[PDB]
Amino acid sequence: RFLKVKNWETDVVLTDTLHLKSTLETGCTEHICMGSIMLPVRTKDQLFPLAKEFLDQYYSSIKRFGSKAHMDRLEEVNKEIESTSTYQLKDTELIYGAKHAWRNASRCVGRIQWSKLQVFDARDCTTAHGMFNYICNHVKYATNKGNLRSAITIFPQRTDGKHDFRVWNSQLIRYAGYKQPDGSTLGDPANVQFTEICIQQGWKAPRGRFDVLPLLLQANGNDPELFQIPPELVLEVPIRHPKFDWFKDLGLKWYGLPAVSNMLLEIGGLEFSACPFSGWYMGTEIGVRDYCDNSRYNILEEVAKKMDLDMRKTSSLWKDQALVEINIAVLYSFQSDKVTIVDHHSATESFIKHMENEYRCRGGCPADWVWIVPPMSGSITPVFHQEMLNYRLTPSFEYQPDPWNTHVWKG
Amino acid sequence: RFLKVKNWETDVVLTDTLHLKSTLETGCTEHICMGSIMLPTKDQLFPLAKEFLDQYYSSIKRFGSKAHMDRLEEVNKEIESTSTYQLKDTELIYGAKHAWRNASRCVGRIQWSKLQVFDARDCTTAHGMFNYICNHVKYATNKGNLRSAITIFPQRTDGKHDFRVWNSQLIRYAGYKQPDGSTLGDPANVQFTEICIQQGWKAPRGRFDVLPLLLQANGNDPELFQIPPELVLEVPIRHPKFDWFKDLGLKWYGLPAVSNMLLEIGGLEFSACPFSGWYMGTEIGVRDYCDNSRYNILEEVAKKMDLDMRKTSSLWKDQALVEINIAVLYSFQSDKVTIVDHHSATESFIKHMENEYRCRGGCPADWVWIVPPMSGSITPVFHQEMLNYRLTPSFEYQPDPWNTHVW
Ligand code: HEM
Ligand code: HEM
Ligand SMILES: C[C@H](O)[C@H](O)[C@H]1CNc2nc(N)[nH]c(=O)c2N1
Ligand SMILES: C[C@H](O)[C@H](O)[C@H]1CNc2nc(N)[nH]c(=O)c2N1
Ligand SMILES: CCSCC(=N)NCCC[C@H](N)C(=O)O
Ligand SMILES: CCSCC(=N)NCCC[C@H](N)C(=O)O
Ligand SMILES: [Zn+2]
Repeated sequence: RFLKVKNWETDVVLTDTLHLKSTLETGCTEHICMGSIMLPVRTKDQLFPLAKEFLDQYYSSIKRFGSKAHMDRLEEVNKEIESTSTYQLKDTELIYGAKHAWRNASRCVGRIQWSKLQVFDARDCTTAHGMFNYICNHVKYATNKGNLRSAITIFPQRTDGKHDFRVWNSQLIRYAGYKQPDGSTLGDPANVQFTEICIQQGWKAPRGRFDVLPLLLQANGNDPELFQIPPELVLEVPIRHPKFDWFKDLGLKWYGLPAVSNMLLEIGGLEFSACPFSGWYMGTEIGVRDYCDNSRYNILEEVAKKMDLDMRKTSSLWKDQALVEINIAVLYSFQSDKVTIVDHHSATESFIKHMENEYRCRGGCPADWVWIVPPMSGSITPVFHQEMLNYRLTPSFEYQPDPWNTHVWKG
Repeated sequence: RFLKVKNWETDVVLTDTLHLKSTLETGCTEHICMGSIMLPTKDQLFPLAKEFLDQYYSSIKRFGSKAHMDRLEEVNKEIESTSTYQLKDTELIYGAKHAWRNASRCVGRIQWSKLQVFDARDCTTAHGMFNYICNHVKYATNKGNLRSAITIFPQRTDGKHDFRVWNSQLIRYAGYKQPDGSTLGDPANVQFTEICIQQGWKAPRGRFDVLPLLLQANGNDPELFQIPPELVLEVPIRHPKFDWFKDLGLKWYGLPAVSNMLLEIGGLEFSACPFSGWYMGTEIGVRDYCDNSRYNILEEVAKKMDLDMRKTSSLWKDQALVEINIAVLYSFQSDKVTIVDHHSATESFIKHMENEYRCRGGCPADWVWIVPPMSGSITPVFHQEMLNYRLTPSFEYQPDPWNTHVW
């Protein structure tokens, strides 16, 4: 069964066969589309199919499908699962697995880079302090003094679900949020809850607008422990505008390294509950969302005021006009400081290229339109005009519940 | 089976129960989401009639009444005897208002109940259609204080006597492929323009030529008519601060009136049912003016503003996009022709969503279409989960007639 996607700017038609390899559900039925819904212990029995399917993919990719080495590996895993109920990935399989989770991440616009990923095998890790050292090295390697490099650190897999490694931070580097007695928020409102947890655990909050949160690290199902990332390892960029000299006086800055730390990596049925990964920002992530969401730093008003726009009526498009200048500022700042960043024209154009290549070479590219289209200027980016097919391939990055909701406290 | 939608900006959660009354299929499976694809007999008719009339009689709070049973019987007798049935005026108006109500791709639905329905089921010729259409245009334009309307021509019979408006909108600009190699006018209309010329239209060959209507009655060959020029309200585009903007020579029409869709009410098919509301500014400024395959004017505007077009990262496209849109709104407001900006329209739709959740148990909405093509996340709909499903009565796409019509 062939499926066709069309681009309404170019009339290019592509044909998807890869969707035939999807197994996981989408959330949609023949009767309902949930395309815009944000979030729509395994047995021996269920594990070996998942192992076998993964190893078959791995062996095809290395052109060793059906080989003695492929067959031995299958039997070895079968027998490992039979006697221990789980199995260990070879290093080569882990790397391949992590690259594929990224390749399959349908909400990621940066996927052209999927093949260049530094994998840090942290499976020998046993303690939170151990995790801290791994994460510091990941932060330093990936930051590379502004010349950012994609990387992922993979801590030991779930066993019985009572021994999970988890990073409680949603990103390795993020700013504290503080709810005040008067209902206002200081810092990042997205991070108030986790900030509170950090404080409760013993962190001494500076209580400013850009405090880098401590890492809250859980090893082997134990209670989590706090660590300050060395500040000299935390690369930040002060935000200024090329023509507006008052912009710097807003006091904005941002960190250079986006590193998602709250997701679950699934490879061959095995579950890697701590697997922080990082790439580099697309400018709109900061300038549109983190700065201009009403539930984030919400700076549209202050900027518009400083620009002396007509704010009496929405139809003067003041919000839209402030928005462009803020994003120009973010891109200008990062580039002036030689910290990697990609604008949304460049990133979406790169993605279209990657996506076509993927159709030719792989028979598809699952893509979530709702997520891939940038949150400003949607239709002047080629992705807006691009029909996409969204479906679930393994290996994959999954969401998982926040740990404070599930963790069994040891004391 | 009962479904939650969350707003991620406000944390308000609504519970959808309306999707269980869902009839048509979506394109999506449990395996694959097609949310971003643009186009994903007597025994058939009687359930469809029953379903609609049950909902109608429920709406005037007379469900299961004698008058309800009587009508079901009447319609049933009529279908068995004539293979079809006719809607009472009341059922037609309610059907039209509700097709708009169910239009999951329309952000303007807070207005759904204020709709003028012109019953044109007594029309028999293309000339009649032309008269009805002019009258719709004039009524809806209303010297710029636009008013929503639909004109409804006779329903499909044996499918060989369809009424069709061949135009995609009542009012559109022509598109011409030139010897040069470029396109003059609106590239989206190039093919339909050729059909006008081949049918006999005398094209003025300009950038903003209003197309002639190509009207088909009773399955006959379509015929050409020019809308009286004095009935087509248009707006010259100027910017409140860039005096040079006028020199681009841009204009647009005030009346957006979609003419190529099919209205389905209670299993009956109204294949000619032009309907109109009024524009959201981004439709013209972002899509019509800046789409690469439309008038594609970003480069020229950016050139006049003296932006650095050396690199994508100066956001010169984005800067010019905002200005082009400020000019559209400003020009329409200055001429007192109804227009709505994307902030105001999306805010309205959110209020409408809440109304429909609390009074109906849901509101089908297509997020891909609802979120404006500019500044998406600074409009509240961007943050609003939406469930998309298909309810009837409905507006539906249908194949262009030049592929269907046997001359
Ligand atoms: C190298 C440059 C990269 C760029 C420019 C990029 C771009 C993006 C953007 C803009 C998002 C959406 C962020 C949001 O809206 O919150 C995203 C999401 C995502 N990316 Fe990337 N990405 C890059 C690298 C990576 C890497 C290295 C991985 C993993 C190895 C990855 C996997 C993912 C996943 C799983 C998501 C979904 C996150 C979520 O759903 O919250 N990306 N990407
Ligand atoms: C009164 C003010 C109205 C506003 C502000 C409005 C807004 C919109 C917008 C922005 C779209 C998307 C159009 C596009 O992107 O091409 C749309 C589509 C649509 N609207 Fe409206 N609309 C209005 C009136 C109406 C009326 C009167 C009807 C029916 C009687 C209607 C039914 C529809 C339908 C069926 C679509 C989908 C058309 C398509 O798929 O191309 N709307 N509307
Ligand atoms: C409700 C809606 O799905 C939600 O706002 C989504 C829309 N698109 C997005 N796209 C990106 N890249 N990131 C997001 O957080 C979201 N949020
Ligand atoms: C492929 C994609 O569905 C297509 O570009 C859609 C996206 N969203 C849209 N939204 C609206 N309102 N109108 C459109 O024409 C489109 N086009
Ligand atoms: C970690 C791989 S994906 C890299 C990326 N470009 N975005 C990650 C999310 C960042 C978030 N939107 C923020 O603005 O903090
Ligand atoms: C007719 C009911 S919906 C009214 C509307 N606001 N738009 C309809 C489509 C117009 C198109 N997007 C254009 O830019 O011409
Ligand atoms: Zn779907």
